[PDB]
Formats: sequence, C-alpha cells, structure tokens
Amino acid sequence: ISPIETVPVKLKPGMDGPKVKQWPLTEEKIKALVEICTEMEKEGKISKIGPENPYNTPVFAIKKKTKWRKLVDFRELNKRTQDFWEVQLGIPHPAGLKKKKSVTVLDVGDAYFSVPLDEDFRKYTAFTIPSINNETPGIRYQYNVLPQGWKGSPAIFQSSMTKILEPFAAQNPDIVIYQYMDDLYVGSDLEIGQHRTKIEELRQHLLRWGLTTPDKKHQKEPPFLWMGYELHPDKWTVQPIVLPEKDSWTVNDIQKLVGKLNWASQIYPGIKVRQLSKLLRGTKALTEVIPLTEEAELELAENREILKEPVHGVYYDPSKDLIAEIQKQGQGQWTYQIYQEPFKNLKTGKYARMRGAHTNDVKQLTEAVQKITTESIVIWGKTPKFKLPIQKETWETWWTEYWQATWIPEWEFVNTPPLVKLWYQLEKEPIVGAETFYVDGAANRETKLGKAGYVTNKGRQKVVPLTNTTNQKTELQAIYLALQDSGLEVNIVTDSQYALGIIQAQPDKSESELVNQIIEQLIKKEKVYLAWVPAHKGIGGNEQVDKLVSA
Amino acid sequence: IETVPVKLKPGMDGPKVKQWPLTEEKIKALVEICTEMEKEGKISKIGPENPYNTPVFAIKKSTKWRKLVDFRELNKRTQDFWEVQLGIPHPAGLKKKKSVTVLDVGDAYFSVPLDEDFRKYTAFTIPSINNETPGIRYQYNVLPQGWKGSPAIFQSSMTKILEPFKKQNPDIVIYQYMDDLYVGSDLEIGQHRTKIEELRQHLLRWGLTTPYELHPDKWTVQPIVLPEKDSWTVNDIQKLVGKLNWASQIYPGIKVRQLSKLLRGTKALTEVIPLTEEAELELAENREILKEPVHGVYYDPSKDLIAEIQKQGQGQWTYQIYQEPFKNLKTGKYARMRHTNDVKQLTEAVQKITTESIVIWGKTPKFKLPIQKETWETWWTEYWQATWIPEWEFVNTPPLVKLWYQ
Ligand SMILES: N#Cc1cc(Cl)cc(Oc2ccc(Cl)cc2OCCn2cc(Cl)c(=O)[nH]c2=O)c1
Repeated sequence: ISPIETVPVKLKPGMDGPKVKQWPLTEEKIKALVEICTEMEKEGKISKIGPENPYNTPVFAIKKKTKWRKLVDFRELNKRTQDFWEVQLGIPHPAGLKKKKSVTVLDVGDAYFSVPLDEDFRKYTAFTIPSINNETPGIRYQYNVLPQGWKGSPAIFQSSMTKILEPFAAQNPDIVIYQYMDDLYVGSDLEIGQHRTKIEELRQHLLRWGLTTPDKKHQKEPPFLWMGYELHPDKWTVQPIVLPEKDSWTVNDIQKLVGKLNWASQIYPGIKVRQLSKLLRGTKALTEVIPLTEEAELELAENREILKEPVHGVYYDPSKDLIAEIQKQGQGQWTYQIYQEPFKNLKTGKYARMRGAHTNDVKQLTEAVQKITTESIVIWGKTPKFKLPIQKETWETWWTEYWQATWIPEWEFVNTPPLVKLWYQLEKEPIVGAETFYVDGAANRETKLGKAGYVTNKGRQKVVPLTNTTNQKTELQAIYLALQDSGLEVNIVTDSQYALGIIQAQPDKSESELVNQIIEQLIKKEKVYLAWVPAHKGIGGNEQVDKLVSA
Repeated sequence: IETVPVKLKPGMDGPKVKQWPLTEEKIKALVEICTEMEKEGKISKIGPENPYNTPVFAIKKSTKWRKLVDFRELNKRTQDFWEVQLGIPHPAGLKKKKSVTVLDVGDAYFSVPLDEDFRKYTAFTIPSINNETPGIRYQYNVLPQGWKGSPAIFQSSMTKILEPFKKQNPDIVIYQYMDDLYVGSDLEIGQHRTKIEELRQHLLRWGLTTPYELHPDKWTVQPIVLPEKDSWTVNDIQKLVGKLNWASQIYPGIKVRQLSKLLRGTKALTEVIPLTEEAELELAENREILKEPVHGVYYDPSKDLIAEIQKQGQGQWTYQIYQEPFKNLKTGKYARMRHTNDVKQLTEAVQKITTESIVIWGKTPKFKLPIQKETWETWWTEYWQATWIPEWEFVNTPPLVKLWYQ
C-alpha cells in the first residue's frame, strides 16, 4: 500500500526477533519520544501494535547543545537479521570523474523513512516508550519504514533509489546520476538553465515517489567538501592536512600520521612514509611511546615542506590519452603521477614496498608499474601509457634472466635521471685467470659464536672470528671475506643454498647491512662468478675449507 | 521440465567472493552478453536480499567475447552434489588411447532449469567503473556453465544421447569433465576425425550444439638428462656432481665417488680436468639408472594434485605433477614457438598441464605459479581459453632447482 515495492527480509535461520527490555527514562525524555512518535505515527512511519507482539528493542532520546532526535539501538535485531548485498565499500575517486558543464548535488531528506519495510518483518521492530515510573504499560510501536541503524536499511534504500531512478533515467539519457548514501550527484553538459530545468523535474519525480530534495536556494554550491576532498568546477584536491607537532609520539599518533600522509600522497607528489612506518613494526599497544628515528624525523620534515605548497588535480577526459610516469625518490621509495596533458596531473601516488628483505630496482619498478595498472583499471577502466626512467636494454636483460614470469607494458624511455639500471651482473661462466676461493662459515647454535674462512687455489687461507651470528649469517660473511681479499676478478664457491639464493637474485638494496656490504663489494668487482656444491660430499675445495672452519 | 533438488553441504553457506575490477572493454562486453541472456530467461536480476557473489570474467575463445564465471568457491561448497552424489566416474583408458579430441558441449546446460532454491547461490555482479554505480546483479535460472553440478544434473540426458553412438563404436572412449567431452580412439588420424565429426553431427541432430587433438600415447615422465662435454672443467664436474646428488633422493644407486675423485685438491674452477676411465664409467652407469623409471609412485585419489612450473628461459617451461614431494606422477616440458610474452606462455602452459591432468586422473591439479599474485590476477584472462579454472597459489621463492629439471 506504498508505491515503493518492499524487499523481502528474513531472520538468520533458527533465530527469533529481539526481546531486549527498555531502560526507564526521565519524564522529560519520555515527553520528547511521545511527541516525535505521534508525528512519525501521523506520517505513517510507525504504527501502534497490540499486546500480542512479544519483541522489543530499546529507544533513547538525546539532544545536542535544539530539537530532540529519537535513537534506537538495533544491535540485537541486527545480529539476528540476514546478510545483505554489501553496499559500496569503495567510493569514486575524483580523478576518475569526467568533466561536466554543470554538476548538481542533491541530498535526500529522511531517506530511510521514505522507503517501506517488508510487512512480515515489521513485528521484529517493536519498541516501547516507558511510562512514568512504570505507573502504566508503555506504548507499543513498530516500524513501517526502514529504521535508522538497522542492518538492512542502507542496501534496501540504495536498491529502491535505483529502481525509482530508472524511469527518469530513460527519459533523460544525457543526464548522469551517481548514487552515494543519501546523495545524488547529477551532471550534465547541457545549458545551465536547461540542466536547472531537468534537476527540478527529477525533484518532482522523486517527490512523487516520496523523496524530499532541496530547492535551488538550498542546494549546495561548489566547492564541495566530499569525503575528505575539495571538488571545484575544474579542479580537485584533498582537504587541508594538519600534521601535528609533538614532543613524544604514541603508536596511535604515528598511525594517524601515516594515514594523513597516505591521504596526501594522491595529489601531493613526493610524500614518503617508509621510515615513519618502520616505527610501527611490531607495535604492541596504541599507547606505547615510540622514539622517533633520525630518519623518521627527516622524512616528516620533508613531508612538511611539500605540504606547505598547494596542489590540485584535474578531472578526466575520456578523449585524451592516459599517461603514467614513475620517479625513484630514494632507496626503496618510488613516486608517480598520472596525467593526460603535460602539467595537469589527474592524481599522484607512491610505492615503497620491499616485499622481502632484499630487492633490486628493476624488480621494484616493475612492481610500481603493476600497482599503477591495477589502480588505472579501477579508476578509469583502462591501463595507461608508461613513461619510465629505464632503458629497454636494462629491463630486457632483467626480465629475461628473472626466474618469474612478468608482464612488461608498452613503455617509452624518458632520460630524466636517476635512471633505473643494473648496478652489477654476476658472471654466467667461471672466470679464467681469476683466483678461486672456497668459502665456508659455521656457527654454534647454542654459544652463538662463529667463524668464516676461505681456501684458494693459489694457496691462500684465512679464518676470521665472529661474535654473535648464525650459520646463515656466517655463510654470507664467508662470501664477504672472499670478496674483501680478492682481486678485481674472483671465482667464489659456497655450499650454502641460503647464501647462493640471496646473491643469485642480484639485489642492490637490503635491510641486512652485511648484504649491503656484499653489494658494495659486488659493484667494485669487475667479474664475479658464484658456484655451488653439495656440502659434505668430498669435493676438493669445499672439503678443505670445511675442515679448516670446523677446527 | 523438472528441477533436480540441489543442496549445499549441511552447515555450509553460499559463496561471497569479491568481483574483480574490469576494463571498460570487458564490462561493456559483459553487459551485452547478460542483457541478451536476460532476454532469453537464462538469468534474472536480483535484489539486495541476495548476499552471495561469484566473480565473472570476459574472455575470448575471435571477434566475439564470452562470459566466464569462476565457480571455484561454489563448487567447493557443492561438492556433495557433484561428487559422491551424481558423481561422473573417470575412465582409466582415455590416457591409453592414441588420439583424444575435446568437445565443448557446455551449451546443453541452458535448456535445463535450475532448482529455484539453489538459484540465489549463483549470484554474480557486473562491476561498475570507479564505484560510480552499484554493480549489476544477476542470478542463474538455468544450469550454469562452470558449476560442477551442471554436468552432474545433465549426466542422464548425455548418457541417453550418446547411447546410440557408443553402440555403433564400442572401442571409442568418451569422458565428460564439466563443459567438455573427451573422445579417444586408436584409429588413424583422418579416420579418427571422421568419427569425431560423426559424433558431432549426432549431437547436433539431437539438439546439442558444439562449436587440434591431444595424443596421450606420447606423454610420459621425462628422464633426467646429463651433459656430454668434449672437455670438462672443474666447474662442469661440480655441477655434474651436484645434479647427481640431487637425483640421489629419487633414484637410489647413483654414485659420485669416481667423479668427486677428479676434483681432489683445491683446483681452479676454470681448470680443464680430463675424464678418467673410471669416472667415465660412473657417469655412463648413472646415465642408465636415469633411463629406468622410478618405482613406488602410485596415484592416491584422496589427495590433492600439485603442479610446479619453472621458467627455463627461451619460451621453455618445465613442470612436475605430484602429491607428495619427490614422487612425480608426471614431469614434462612446454615449448612456445612464437609475439609471445611470459604471461601468455605460463597461461598456455597451465592449460596444457590441467588438460593432461584431466585426461590422466580426472581432476585438476593445484598450481604453484612462478609469478607475482597481482600480475597474474590482472592478465590471466587475456590468454585464458578453457571453460574451467584450476586452483593456484604463487611461489615467491626462486627455484634453485631450475637447472636440475632443465
Ligand atoms: N559533492 C559531490 C560530488 C560527488 C561526486 Cl562522486 C560527483 C560530483 O560531481 C559529478 C557528478 C556526476 C558527474 Cl557525471 C560528474 C561530476 O563531476 C565531474 C567533475 N566536476 C565536479 C564539479 Cl564540483 C563541477 O562543478 N564540475 C565537474 O566537472 C560531485
């Protein structure tokens, strides 16, 4: 008996409606509920019910410091209500919106109260206004419309709005309507007056279905404060960032901080958050005080300077190409912009994941491309052209020798250093006239003491003692020792599957300082060939250095 | 017609899987396909009271797009209905035949109606761009392709339609896995393709529309190969010693003593060591132990199949199928003679391995893919042609076992 058709709702199988008792309230708060309810009753939103209804749900009356508002705690009913199709978890990104001649923002008043609720489900919405000091029975009501705070209200409203919009959307194909919560965002490339006429039509079309909308004098005007953004007619930017200054930082303080910095990364180029993020590694409690690293202090200072200036993003033109450009900012940190025209950026972003203890630059550049690809698909529905500071010779060599399959987009080389390059390449065949080191390392797991040694074809032998290490860390330090005491060309032979795997991956940045030192040596060297042999199998050079390090 | 009652395993809820973002090209193609599928009554729009979801993809099997539904989750939650109950048994002879042709018979399912209670579980979503719209929500009214209960429900009709043809040809083996028929014969090639065309026309005259053959006789477990140099270096012997030591876990009896002896001392890797007569025999003897096949390796039907893939460079990709480590039911190599790229070759290799696995055991293996998760999730449909989808995970550790299987 409502124009809008209801969605059938069921409780989770085997559950009944909520039977929560109502807490007593003031005679003044009861006065607020009684008046609000008779208005809601007059409006058909709610109905008084007989005594046979066995369900209840608490109701409260609050006000802010001033007409009162009614509040219903549906927590128990929500637990017993079936699941619904998930409403929009994500929201549109301003850089994905297409530029429109005119844009109108309409909010729906009493949105949920304008949609009928399934008849068979209404019994479970019963609530009670308390009588003064239990002097009499309370007044039993139930809901006939979507209650605010009920589990199913957002999804059923959105679907009801969709169907209500379908007739108008047919008779007006050029008008574009976006839905979000109780809002409609309408855009046309028609004349401001013509567009203004169409808006007024949609308002009446919604009013005929019962949906209140604002008039031309009460409609919001640009700039729109929408979900932490500023939407101007020809520009978007984030709302102002306020990074606090503090003498001491809690874990929660840093999590707020990286969040705001992450938020600034979409339009502010060059934001970095790695050093600050490392502080939260193993962050036990939110109240735990974290001493700031010198690196985190510099990172935060660098962020403050970038934020001092103001930046804006532009809206999207489907007719112009989409181009993405990546720049390296520092060891492990990358930055990108996406643009259709040279200096008009649609959005910016960063990528700074190590994805492991050790990595190389070409691998990280490929990962940054992958992250942009996923992001472009989400926002614009396609992948962009890539302008990258790497040469085809560099990338081709890497992706050919790399043991993983990888997709290399179509990209052009842009000579704007720092250019991504391979700092070193291990030899693929052993070296003639280069000394052959047989390295080994050992560590007592209990005492945690160790040693790393080498034996060479030229007869050279050496053992260095190690204080606090592991079998793995010594196997790496043995390779470091051979690199330290070798000429510009060296053949190294290890029995360590661990150390071979780290080196064969050819990293150029690591979070282990020992590996960073091996990396520094590998660069200075002209030719390095690394060989592996099964340990404890009596191979000539491995047996000698094994016996040497074991003594 | 009469619907067959379908139930999920008791105490099991429907699928609630995330729909992947898609390019505008694939979205438009999905809206065209689904608009006409809706006109034909095969799917219907659903309301918010349906919370279930199954991902959908747009591929090409080709100027025309086609819809592919990833029913992997719904299949896991329906396994009582398509296995144990209404299970289709797997013939052990299909692998033995000399030619096998694969026939897409999936269009049959859209005649049969689906249990009205079970329809809510087939819900899928055509995604929007940039979350500008709520997705378009449908559920299936007929037996959907990709759901393992569809061939199980249709199994009776298929046996009936094939009963005359199997009568006329008693030595031809026909096996159905999901949306496809596998037809095997020991006949001559041109004679085999004639029988395939006969069966096709038989199917078409009974209303089952159908749109490169396999040869399982050639397949086998590859034997480990050892090099043959005219002059061996210290480094060459070391790698030869390491490869034989790795194989000592699978084949017992490989000896390295005479080979290790040639490396006694602290020699330069580049030094040229002559192959002594005693070591040449050990290398020669070990070349014969690798010729013989392993023993004790039996397929357990209760256990998952596992497929590992290594990139060997130059378009070559080795692979091993097993259930317990170092017990390889099948090994093999794939070769792309192509315009190609790494993702295209891996995608093609995965389909070859899965088809081989379907022929031999009647189920798809679980893949350990040497690729980054998000890269595979972005481009795997660009070359995906099969109507099924195997399970996969992403191996981030490199194979130092790359040159072993090389
Ligand atoms: N608040 C708010 C808000 C939220 C969303 Cl999700 C969209 C929105 O607006 C549009 C709505 C529909 C379309 Cl089709 C384009 C829009 O904008 C495109 C970009 N733009 C924005 C403004 Cl403000 C403008 O004056 N001119 C213009 O070209 C408004």
